[PDB]
Formats: sequence, C-alpha cells, structure tokens
Amino acid sequence: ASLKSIIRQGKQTRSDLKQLRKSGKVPAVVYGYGTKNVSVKVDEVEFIKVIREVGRNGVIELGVGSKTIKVMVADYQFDPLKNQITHIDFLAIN
Amino acid sequence: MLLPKRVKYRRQHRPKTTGRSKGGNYVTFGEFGLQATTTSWITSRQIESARIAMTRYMKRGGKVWIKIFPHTPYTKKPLEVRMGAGKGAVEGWIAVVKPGRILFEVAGVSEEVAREALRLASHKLPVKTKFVKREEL
Amino acid sequence: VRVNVTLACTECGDRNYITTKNKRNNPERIEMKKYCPRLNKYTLHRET
Amino acid sequence: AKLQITLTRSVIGRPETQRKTVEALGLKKTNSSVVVEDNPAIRGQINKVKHLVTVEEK
Amino acid sequence: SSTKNGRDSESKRLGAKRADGQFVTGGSILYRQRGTKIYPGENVGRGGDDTLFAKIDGVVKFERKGRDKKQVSVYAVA
RNA sequence: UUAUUGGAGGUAGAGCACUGUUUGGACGAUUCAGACAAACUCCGAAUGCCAAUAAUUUAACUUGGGAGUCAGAACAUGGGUGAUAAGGUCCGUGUUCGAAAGGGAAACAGCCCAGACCACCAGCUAAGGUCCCAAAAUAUAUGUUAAGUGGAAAAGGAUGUGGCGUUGCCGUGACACUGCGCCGAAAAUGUACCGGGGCUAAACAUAUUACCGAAGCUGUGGAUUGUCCG
RNA sequence: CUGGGGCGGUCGCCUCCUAAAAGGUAACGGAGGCGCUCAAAGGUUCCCUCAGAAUGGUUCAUUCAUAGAGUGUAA
RNA sequence: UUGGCACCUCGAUGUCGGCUCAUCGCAUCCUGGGGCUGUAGUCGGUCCCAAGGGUUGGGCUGUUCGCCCAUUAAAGCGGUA
RNA sequence: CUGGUGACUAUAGCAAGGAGGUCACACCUGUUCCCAUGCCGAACACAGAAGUUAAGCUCCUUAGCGUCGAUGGUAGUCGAACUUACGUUCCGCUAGAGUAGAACGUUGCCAGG
Ligand SMILES: [Mg+2]
Ligand SMILES: [Mg+2]
Ligand SMILES: [Mg+2]
Ligand SMILES: [Mg+2]
Ligand SMILES: [Mg+2]
Ligand SMILES: [Mg+2]
Ligand SMILES: [Mg+2]
Ligand SMILES: [Mg+2]
Ligand SMILES: [Mg+2]
Ligand SMILES: [Mg+2]
Ligand SMILES: [Mg+2]
Ligand SMILES: [Mg+2]
Ligand SMILES: [Mg+2]
Ligand SMILES: [Mg+2]
Ligand SMILES: [Mg+2]
Ligand SMILES: [Mg+2]
Ligand SMILES: [Mg+2]
Ligand SMILES: [Mg+2]
Ligand SMILES: [Mg+2]
Ligand SMILES: [Mg+2]
Ligand SMILES: [Mg+2]
Ligand SMILES: [Mg+2]
Ligand SMILES: [Mg+2]
Ligand SMILES: [Mg+2]
Ligand SMILES: [Mg+2]
Ligand SMILES: [Mg+2]
Ligand SMILES: [Mg+2]
Ligand SMILES: [Mg+2]
Ligand SMILES: [Mg+2]
Ligand SMILES: [Mg+2]
Ligand SMILES: [Mg+2]
Ligand SMILES: [Mg+2]
Ligand SMILES: [Mg+2]
Ligand SMILES: [Mg+2]
Ligand SMILES: [Mg+2]
Ligand SMILES: [Mg+2]
Ligand SMILES: [Mg+2]
Ligand SMILES: [Mg+2]
Ligand SMILES: [Mg+2]
Ligand SMILES: [Mg+2]
Ligand SMILES: [Zn+2]
Repeated sequence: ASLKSIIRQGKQTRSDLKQLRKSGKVPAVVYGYGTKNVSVKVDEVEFIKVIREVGRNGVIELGVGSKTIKVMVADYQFDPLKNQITHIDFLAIN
Repeated sequence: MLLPKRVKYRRQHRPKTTGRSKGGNYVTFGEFGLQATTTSWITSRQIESARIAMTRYMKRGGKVWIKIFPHTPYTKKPLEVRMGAGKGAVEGWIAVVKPGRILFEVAGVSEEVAREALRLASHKLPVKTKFVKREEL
Repeated sequence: VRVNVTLACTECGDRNYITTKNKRNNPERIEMKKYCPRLNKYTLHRET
Repeated sequence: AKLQITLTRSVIGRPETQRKTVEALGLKKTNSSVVVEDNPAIRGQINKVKHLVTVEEK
Repeated sequence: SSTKNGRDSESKRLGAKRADGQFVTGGSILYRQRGTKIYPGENVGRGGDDTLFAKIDGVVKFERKGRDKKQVSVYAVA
C-alpha cells in the first residue's frame, strides 16, 4: 500500500532518463484532484511488490515530498523486450 | 495466411526493415505468443510451415492466431537477364517483422504444450523469437 | 467542335471573327451580334 | 561579458554551412582567435560550430 | 520485354511565390495552384488558372479562414 | 552566418477518420478487438525553404573583354532499380579525389587528421600511437578473457566463465536480463588478414596522468603583393 | 536512345507516385491519359441540393444521409 | 558452372580438344587408424582422423562430356590465363 | 432580457430531458390583387388576423456522441562522437496515440423593453 517516490528535479535529458532506468528506477508523474503535477521516480522492484500486493485498480499510498497522497495507477508504459516498466502515471484519486 | 485476394498495385517499393515494431507487440487473443527479437521479411511459405508445425504438435484442441499477414508483394527478374527493361513479376508475398512483433498466439493448451509448439514453429522462421505470456502488471 | 468558321459583317470587309461549331449540330449558317470596330457598334456577323 | 573563441579544428571536410559560420565569427586559420561581446546571436553561431571551436570567458 | 511506363509531364512549379510579411507590388503572384488550396483574401485576386495575385501594393499575410481552409491577403503599408 | 518573429508545405513517425488489404469474435451488412500501405490520411515532427528588423562577417549585383567544361570517381547518408547482390546502376545531400603535397590507415586517388611562399640540427599539438623492428608508458587504478579470443562469418548447440536480479525446498534448484569467451568454421606457389618479431598482456572495458607524433599552429630570418598608419 | 550492338520498345503534350513536408530532381522505375469536345457543357440573374440505407406500396412517400453523389474527359 | 557488372588489356592479354611436362588443395577413389550400425561371419551402410604414395589400356565422336569393351587395390573431385 | 446584424479554429455542434409566448418570432386562415409550382398557394408572394405554444425558437440541468486538450514519457529527428552493427552514445527539438482535464459559447454595434 506504501511506495516512496523521489521528486525529479528539473528537466531530465535523454542520458539522465537512460541512467535512471538502468539504475532500476521508473520515471513517473502524479496528477489529479487535490494534487499539482509533479515528476517523480519510484523503485521498480518496490513498485512491482506494491502492485502485486494491491492489484491493478488498487489505492497506493505514495509518499511524494512530505505528503502521503493517495494515488491509483492510471497508466504505465512497458517495454516487452527486456521486460521492463518504463513509465507510470499515478492519478491522485482525491 | 497465403496472400491478399487483390491489391491496388502489384509492383511495390520494398518496405523499410530498420527500426522497431510499430504495433501488434502484445498478446491480445490468446494466452501465449511468439515474440520476434530480430528483424526479417517473413514469407507466406514460412508462415504456413510454422503454422503446420505448431498446430500438429498441439493435436488440435487449442486455438491458433496468426497475427502477421503477407500484404506486400515482391518481384523477381527472370533467370539470367541483364539489368533494366522494367520491373520484374510478382514472385511471392511477405510481411515485415521487427523486434517486439507477436507472430503467433495460442490458447487452450497448457503452458508446457504451448512452449513446445512455439519452439517447433520458431525453428521454421528466419527470426530469433522468445516465448511470451499475456502481459499484466 | 467540328470545323472552323468565319463570321462576316454586312458593312465591314473584315472577317475578324473566326470561331468553331459542330456541322451535325449546327448545319445552318450561325449568326450572332459582335462588336464591329469600323462601325464602333454591335452589328450582325454571319457565317461565310 | 566578452568571449574569446579559438578555432581548434580544421574546416577541411566540414560542410559549407559550418565553414560559412566559422567565417562569420571572424576566425581565419586554425588556432586563430577572436574576442567578441557575448549575446544570443554569437552564442548561436558558437553552438552551430562548437565541435570546431573552444570558448573561454574573457 | 519492355516497359509500358516512362511518361511524365513537365513540372509546373506551383506553390508560394512570396513570403508572409514580404512587401509586394500590385500584380505580383502570391501563389500558383490547382483549385483553391489557398483562397483569395483582402486585396487579392484569383486568376483564371487559380493563381492568387496582389491587387495593391502592400504586405502579404497568410491567414486561416474557418476550420480547414486558408487565405492570403495584402494590406497597404502605413 | 546567427538570434528572434511570421509564413508556405504533408516527409519521418504515427494512425485507421476515407480508399484498398487483413485476423479473431458477436449479432442479424453492422458491431467489438487487433494489424498493413510509394501512388491511404483524422493527424504530424526534426530539418530545410521564403521573408522581416539586431550581432558578427565579407561579400553581392550590373555591364563589357577572354575562356575552359558538357567521360567524372569513392566514401557517408535519403531513395529507385537489382537479389534490403556487385568496386553494379540511376537520382537527392555532404565531404574528399579530380586539380592536394604533408601525418595516420603495413603497402593503398576517393577513408581519418590536415591545405606545402622560402630557409632552420627550435617549440606546441591533430589523427594515430608509446615491448623490439620504429619516436613516445614494459604508466597508474578497477575488473573481464584463457579462446593467441584479440588477429574476418550464421541459424543452431552447450553444467565455459563474470555481473545482476525475481523466486522455491532446506546447502540446493528454477526462471529472467546481461559482459566476455567455445563449437558450428573446407581450397588451391609459401607461414599467409595482428605488417614481422613477439605478447596472457604487449588483449579487452572503464578512469586518470605523462609523452611521441604533420609541410597544422608558434618562434627566428628572408621574398613577393596588398591593407592600416618606413 | 539502348547496362555492347542487333531484335523488341520508345521519341511531342497532360496527371500522379518515386521526390527525402518550398521549388527542382534520374533510370528501357511504378501507373494512366491527350492530338478533343460544347451554340451550351459559354455569360448573367434567380432558385435549388446529392449518393446510399431502412421502412411502407402492383416510379412515389417518410426518415436519417458533410457529401460516401456529381463535376464532358485521365489523374 | 550458367550468369550479373563493364574495373585492366582493342598503337593485339592466340580460342576448344589432344600431346609433353607438371605443380598445389582436400570436400579421400585406393591403401592406413577409428566410432555407430537395422555390424553373426563373409560383405556392406554411415560418420570421424588422414594428402605419404598410388590412382588404365581400348571402341565411337574434333571433341570436353558421355556411353560402351576389358581390366584394377583404386580407376577421386578441383585450382594453377 | 429579447430581436436585428457582424467577429471568433464546434470550448460554440448534435443528443436527452424539462420551463414560455405580454409584446416579439413562429405555427396558423385563406388566395382577390403583385407574384408563384416542369403538378400542387408544400415552397415563393400577397392579405391578414379565428386561434395555439404543439413544433421551430428562447430558457434551464446533464459530458451521452462529437469538439478542444495538457504535464510526464515514447517514436522520429537537426548537430556531434563511435561505427558497419536491420546500429550505439551525447545534445537540442519533440510528435501521433492515450491520460488528467476544458467545454452545454465569448463578444462588437443598432433597437426595443
Ligand atoms: Mg493499435
Ligand atoms: Mg510533374
Ligand atoms: Mg480558361
Ligand atoms: Mg512510415
Ligand atoms: Mg483488419
Ligand atoms: Mg494484417
Ligand atoms: Mg503517408
Ligand atoms: Mg553499393
Ligand atoms: Mg560505381
Ligand atoms: Mg551523390
Ligand atoms: Mg578544394
Ligand atoms: Mg594526400
Ligand atoms: Mg599523407
Ligand atoms: Mg598512408
Ligand atoms: Mg593489413
Ligand atoms: Mg606510409
Ligand atoms: Mg588496408
Ligand atoms: Mg609534447
Ligand atoms: Mg615507431
Ligand atoms: Mg622507441
Ligand atoms: Mg590470434
Ligand atoms: Mg584469430
Ligand atoms: Mg566457430
Ligand atoms: Mg602473420
Ligand atoms: Mg602493425
Ligand atoms: Mg614539424
Ligand atoms: Mg604553416
Ligand atoms: Mg545491348
Ligand atoms: Mg524496333
Ligand atoms: Mg524537401
Ligand atoms: Mg516538393
Ligand atoms: Mg499513354
Ligand atoms: Mg496518341
Ligand atoms: Mg565469370
Ligand atoms: Mg560505370
Ligand atoms: Mg582487346
Ligand atoms: Mg604495346
Ligand atoms: Mg578431411
Ligand atoms: Mg594422399
Ligand atoms: Mg587421386
Ligand atoms: Zn463587322
């Protein structure tokens, strides 16, 4: 139910994103009612653990910068080759 | 399958083979699929041979989906002719396959049976392949 | 259309106005009012 | 508020447009130099030919 | 054998002949086209072969008309 | 030439709204889902192009006198053709050769670095290199390979070895990704693609510090012709 | 002219693709068309709106129908 | 091999077959060593190692090729303009 | 607030429900005149006013279809380095699709009230 995210500060380059995905992290974005858009990054292993523990339509307690906002996985991007999640869309369900 | 019933133009520019697979990258009709990891033309004869192998091993019972169709005709000049004097005549029909494209899907058999059937089919194809399951979180 | 024609005025000796027609469609000498420079008015120019 | 630009790579084998930009910067021969006031236009020229020049804040 | 193909017509050099924001004299062709791919706007005429031309001296402005149509006008330079 | 601003247009990609092609359902042609297109488009870049008024720069145009040229080539890249053959052929774009010497690529027009006014037994660098041939590191740190792999190849095969993980039973397995190697691997005068000797690093991958290295740049003297003020 | 020449094919003009989102751009590259026609199928003023489907009737009517019709002719 | 291309040679690089004389490769025809065999033996089939030596006299055809006669342990396939 | 008439990329349209006609708009009643149907006063045109909100039309509440639409990422790609690998790397630009979301119009005059 709980996942910790790190705010992505500034505009990442292509190399920054490549290093992020190599280091086992997933870029993500949080938006929706009660929250302002913010780019974050979560650990892939931890995210998979949370998602298997709550399912697909579940509610995730996402620590986003001194705020424990509740989100749902609106969408995600997957690379079928190398079997790696590449991006997540966390929708703050209010 | 085999070939289109008709096409507007029977002499077509050959398709571009660089890049990654544009679509059809997920299992959507069955439980398991054969995913290409390498790029090539795939002919109708190759498709038919792979299909016969997979369905014969599965002993019917299951369902087979062929996700690629040979839309593109390709031409070949007659044996031993000089260059020029127009384009040749249609020789066969091909599909372009790029990494990620699901080639076949199966359902209605166990996981082990699906794996064996897809391996047998893959040995008929000009591409490297990987066994894939229906994608969930 | 089918054949070139020349339309002639009743005062001007010029045959300035050539045009075409279909002989089967209009076998009769076609005529129409055309401007005539030498008279500075429209007159009746008829097929030759 | 002034940059020193040095032409450290030859214009031989470079496309004509890069050569024209190098010429517009006042650089003549290899290892020649210019000093110009910094502004967005000069920055654009430098960025166009940055693989051929070295910039020092002067 | 032989090819039945091999024919083409002379290219007709269509398209824009003056730039948006450029000053033109009266009679200057702004656009060659088939049909009204761009429509005649203010102080702009449409010739018999659909050529768009400036009817006054002024500055060329390409502008949108409606949702999926375009036009070009000429405006007298103040 | 760049910055900024405005504009024209339909490529790459993508998509299926039209045309055509196609797979599996459902209902009794339509509908759900999923694909394909140089001559399909509901969409649509990067660039390039046309202009307008700031920075840098040095051309531009017109009119005359005099030409030569109208066999091109390779490389890279966007495409047609051919067989996603050719040192093939035909167009677009860029470079070099042509008409260009010098250093590197063993040798090697077209690749990489770089454009030779002349002289010097001065110096700094480029590509490329530093065990001997043969100038400069038998350099430093971490690791990989054991195949002379390095120093020419594939489907496929395999308890070769290293890094990563998700996992299961209770040391042991399954699975997924990945680094480097192995087999697959047969040609004609003589070893015979590392250039040779040789090398287990003198191979490979990261990082760092030196140095060598050209007719490039600098230093000194000189020649010629211009510009600014001899 | 010609991937030697011959034989075959082609030779002017129009449209599309190739053509790399200005224009231009080749091959014995991929497709087609022209050597006219119309006295209205020209000009002007006024008015008008299609294909198709469904449903009823021993062509008509209703309903939808942004054009999926038509535009003399190839695109 | 039949070709594709048209890069050397058109101020000349003699074309097929045979004869003479060879020389090299190994994808081995024989001989030597060996694994499997639906290898009892005698013979075979197939694969692996192996290039030392050996590997034919006639009929027909210009022929190469090929068919045939009679042999032989065998009558190998290719490169060298 | 209504109407007339413009401007704007449907954010404006369609769809479903409800509310209203004092004037106004409309439906409406007719065909003598002007005018009118390849036939018909259906339309156009003209007299009007019996009546009616019933429909058009205005007003209200809905995001159902349609339209608009970020941020984040992906594809592609200018340039550079590596490289010949159906490529890799760096840099700038940055889609399409989809997501949150916007949206059941905004406004210029003229007149009435
Ligand atoms: Mg799709
Ligand atoms: Mg043309
Ligand atoms: Mg005309
Ligand atoms: Mg495409
Ligand atoms: Mg389909
Ligand atoms: Mg298909
Ligand atoms: Mg397209
Ligand atoms: Mg080539
Ligand atoms: Mg060539
Ligand atoms: Mg070229
Ligand atoms: Mg030059
Ligand atoms: Mg040289
Ligand atoms: Mg040199
Ligand atoms: Mg050299
Ligand atoms: Mg060598
Ligand atoms: Mg040398
Ligand atoms: Mg070499
Ligand atoms: Mg030094
Ligand atoms: Mg040396
Ligand atoms: Mg030395
Ligand atoms: Mg070696
Ligand atoms: Mg080797
Ligand atoms: Mg091997
Ligand atoms: Mg050697
Ligand atoms: Mg060497
Ligand atoms: Mg020197
Ligand atoms: Mg010098
Ligand atoms: Mg010929
Ligand atoms: Mg002939
Ligand atoms: Mg272009
Ligand atoms: Mg163009
Ligand atoms: Mg024709
Ligand atoms: Mg003709
Ligand atoms: Mg040959
Ligand atoms: Mg040639
Ligand atoms: Mg000769
Ligand atoms: Mg001679
Ligand atoms: Mg052997
Ligand atoms: Mg031997
Ligand atoms: Mg022998
Ligand atoms: Zn007259």
